[PDB]
Amino acid sequence: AHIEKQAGELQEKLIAVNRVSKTVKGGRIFSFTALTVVGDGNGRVGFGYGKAREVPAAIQKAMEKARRNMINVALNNGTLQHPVKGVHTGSRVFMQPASEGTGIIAGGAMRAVLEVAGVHNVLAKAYGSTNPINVVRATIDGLENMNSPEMVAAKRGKSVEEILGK
Amino acid sequence: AKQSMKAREVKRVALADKYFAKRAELKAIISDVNASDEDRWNAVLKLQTLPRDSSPSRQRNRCRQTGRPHGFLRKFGLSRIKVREAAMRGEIPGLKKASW
Amino acid sequence: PRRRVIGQRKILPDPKFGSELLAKFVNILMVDGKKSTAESIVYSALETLAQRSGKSELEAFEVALENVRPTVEVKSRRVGGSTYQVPVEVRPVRRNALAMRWIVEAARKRGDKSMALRLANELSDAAENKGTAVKKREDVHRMAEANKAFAHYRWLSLRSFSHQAGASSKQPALGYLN
Amino acid sequence: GQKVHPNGIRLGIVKPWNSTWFANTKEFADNLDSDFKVRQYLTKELAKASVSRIVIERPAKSIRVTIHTARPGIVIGKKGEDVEKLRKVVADIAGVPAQINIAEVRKPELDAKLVADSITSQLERRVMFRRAMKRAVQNAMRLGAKGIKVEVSGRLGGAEIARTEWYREGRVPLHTLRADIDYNTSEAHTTYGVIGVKVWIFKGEILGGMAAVEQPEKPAAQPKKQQRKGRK
RNA sequence: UAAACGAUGUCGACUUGGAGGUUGUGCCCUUGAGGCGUGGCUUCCGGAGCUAACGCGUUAAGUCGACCGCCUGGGGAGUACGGCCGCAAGGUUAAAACUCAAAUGAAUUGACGGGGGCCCGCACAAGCGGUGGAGCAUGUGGUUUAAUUCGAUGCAACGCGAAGAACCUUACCUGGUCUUGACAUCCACGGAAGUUUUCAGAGAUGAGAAUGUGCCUUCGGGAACCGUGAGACAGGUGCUGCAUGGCUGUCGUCAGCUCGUGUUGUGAAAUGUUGGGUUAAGUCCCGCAACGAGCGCAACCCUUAUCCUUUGUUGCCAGCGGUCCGGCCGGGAACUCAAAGGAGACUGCCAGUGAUAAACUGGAGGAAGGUGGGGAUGACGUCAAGUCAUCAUGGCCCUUACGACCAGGGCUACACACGUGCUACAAUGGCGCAUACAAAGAGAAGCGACCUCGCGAGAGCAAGCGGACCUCAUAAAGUGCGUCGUAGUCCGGAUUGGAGUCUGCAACUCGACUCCAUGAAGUCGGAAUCGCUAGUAAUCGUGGAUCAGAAUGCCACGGUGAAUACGU
Repeated sequence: AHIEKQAGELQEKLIAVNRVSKTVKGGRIFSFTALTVVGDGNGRVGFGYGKAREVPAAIQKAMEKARRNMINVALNNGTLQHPVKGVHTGSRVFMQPASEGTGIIAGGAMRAVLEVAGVHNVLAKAYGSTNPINVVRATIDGLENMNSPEMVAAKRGKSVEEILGK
Repeated sequence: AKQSMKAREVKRVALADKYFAKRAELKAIISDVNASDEDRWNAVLKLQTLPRDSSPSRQRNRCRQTGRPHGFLRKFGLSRIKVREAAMRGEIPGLKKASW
Repeated sequence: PRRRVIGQRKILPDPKFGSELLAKFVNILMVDGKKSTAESIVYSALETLAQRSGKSELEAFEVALENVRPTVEVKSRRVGGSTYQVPVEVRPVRRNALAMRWIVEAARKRGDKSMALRLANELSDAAENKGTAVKKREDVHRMAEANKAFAHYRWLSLRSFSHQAGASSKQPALGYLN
Repeated sequence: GQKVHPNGIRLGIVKPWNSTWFANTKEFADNLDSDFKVRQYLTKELAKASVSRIVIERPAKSIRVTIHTARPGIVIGKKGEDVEKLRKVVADIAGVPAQINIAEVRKPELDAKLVADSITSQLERRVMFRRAMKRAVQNAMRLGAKGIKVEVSGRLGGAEIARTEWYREGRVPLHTLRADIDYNTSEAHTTYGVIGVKVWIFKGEILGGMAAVEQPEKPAAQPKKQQRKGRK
């Protein structure tokens, strides 16, 4: 029954909660749906939507789905090495290189999602849909446009990426 | 429901004993068929004026453990609602559900 | 509806007979629930027919029970377009029971001095094709024999069937395509 | 919210009850009120310990109480004075010479009403009731029973409006009519008003209760197979 | 003008194809709008890549190019306003104060189609009978008074909470009468309570007589019943059912619902839990992301049916005795017979049907075949569904009272309508005479043989009883014969005069039963409308729950005991 990935650190970021209705066909039951984010400290594509009778059983379901069919991904230093504009499904987010002298600057549940992602110093404005369910894809799409450091000279910088497989 | 009829019934059993005991068949002895050529006259037809509340004909009981507006059941000392309630919890003995 | 087909049950015999045509005649002659009178009502009727002619006791009974007796019935069905009918062939068991029912309603209002005279005269009257349910048998069979030219919602059913595998003819159907 | 009649219409048809006595005629009413009274007043006196089932019984010339507990000898006291006092009041209420024995039920350390005590505390103190019913069912299924149903109602969590919620697990049939299965209805108040739990617990479908008797009583234990019967 | 469009500006370069429509042309057996070679517009299908979704995908909505057009929330507005063109209405780009927290692209599931199609409950049908019409029983409203108390309003109210209603009951209304109070504990005073007995007043309540002064003890003093009084406190059909707990009705025997968990989508959420075939069934063959398990359902269960089996009375009697030929009793065990172990029958077999198949129907022996007959038996749960009035209960009000003692009046009035059921309108029945067999159960303040009384019901006394012992009980319809013709009769027997009875001082309105004479409504009832598959339906009596007193009902029993189930 599946392989799972782990981090040596705890994430229990509950982002949303909902309830399921059929309203006449068996009427309406007490069930909830839930969305929970499991990072790594440097990032994961870990996002899980699950559902059950009660809120606790529901979140723990959703926390399980945030670590199966998912793998961890990694980025050196608290910044991102590319000024790129991550888009995922109308929720569009921005990054530009920065200092360590600034840490996070963000609010709500977003400051908690960016800390595990490693893209919190580079944190620039979000636009399009910025309600909780889709705003939180920073650590997914913003780590699939990824750049990360491996060179010793800027003029060997494109040469060094070519010889990584040649 | 409602305590005043339950209050009436509780007073009544000591008042049955006091008024009615000495005046049970006395109606019959002094007036009706037992008064065969004896009694039937005014000088004895004043003797029964105390019992009226004490009479078995006002001894309606209702639910012996709470009170209830009609629908009493004499074999349990209980009622419709209160029987079902006691049966849910298995407090009543010998109790089948009908199947034959 | 109905999850399954369900047939008739066993019916018990009566203390004066072992023949079925007699036991089924006393049964739908039963009213107030009391068959033990109806036993006599059947046998007292049959003796009066038998005095009218002595060849049999069954003379007028057997052809009345053919002649007032249907063969086909018509239901009315429509869920769109225009109004239609669907004829069905029915079981002997119900053909017979309409006929016996109609004989015992007609005879009990016939108003003669014995239930024995009333039934022998009402079977004598329908046997010769001039009693009271000859009209009812003739009208009901005419309507079922006639509405065989129609089918449930014909106008959309004629395209609907040939698209979903079916015939190009004109046929009656049980509340579906044709 | 139809709430099918959860146990009353299910008894005496190989399903034991919390009374076993014989009465008939017009005095059945005088024996039942007396049996309610002794049920109410006796368990209040042995309330020092928790208690799992109650059985009061009236055979020829005696009154016999069976009681079931999570540990034995505990309602019986020390010395023997404590239990002679339990027999004093059983005679006083029923009006017959008294007996009591101590016995335990199948799966003793678990019972219907001790789950509802556990769920009630959080609600009484107006804090931590959103995982409490679920943790109650988890503990309950770790201590025994083949299935449990819990339904909680109240002005729950101290709310200014009412809520129904429930929690069901394992195998708890509802048309069942064989083996005793243990039921409690709590009722209690706190500052905001009334709370309540309906606790059905299910031990076994042939485990626990009586079984159907496997013989007639007519051939057995009879040292002389006649009185006369014409054979002498 | 416009939905005036590769819906996608103009035109072009580049990016896995295959095929449709249909066409230049090379090649083919020209082998059917075809294939291959190489172009064509034009369309299906889907990969790299793209979208919020539909969808796009070599004709892009991909990768892009140059260069131009246009948008900055909605409504109000494609209008106003300005420039211009137009016989002439008009057209054209294109706005705000004001109003307002939205408006708007897409999609899930419920419901829903009157778009297409599929399924089920005695829900119809196939019938049969019943309410609705008469009259009565009983509840509802209308309407009425001091008041004729509510709760409930198709299916989800009306023989139901609130099953036995003179007062009591009991909410309602009026009259007396008191406030620790009918009831518990705690203090104070008078009477013991209990019983017998005269009387006043309405009865509450009190006075007097006669019997008794018990109970515990500091004989201080109190409990018990009753009166008196004070607090704490008892009590509250006290309000609020969007403040609640407990509890239950509905869909429906729908044939599905849910618990844990994975997966597909960004997700809401689905999937399973949906299809076909089959079923009481998540039962069973086939099968897709559903897997594992529970619920409904199946089961254990009590009961019946023959039949085995044991007991042998308060049960039975083939032969036998006492003998009027009755198990009453000497006696007998073949036998039912009662309550219980159960046996037997499993859709298991065979055949048809059915997609192979679950399973349905037929077939047969047998007491009995459709998961043998009967009953148990009903999911999660919306419905602000209904009870604060069994009962629990806060917020929160009275506590000389939204408590409590006592009498009388009323729901059950009567105008009618309405729910339900009862028994008639016939003759399958009624009558007259003669004639037959039950099952089950209720009786410890009770009923009850005999008794004397009684038109009958019943009456008071009492052996007796514990109900297979004794009694309700003559069980009736049915059966035998004769009789009756749609005439309110040969059906029905309401009203009313008048007598006799029950629980109780006390039966007048509000109560129940017996019986004598006369005698009406009612000809199978319209709109409406339901229950039922076989011990049912119909119909007749019986007992019981209830139960102070009494039934037309209900509940269960036994007599006599039906049509049919094609079809949706």
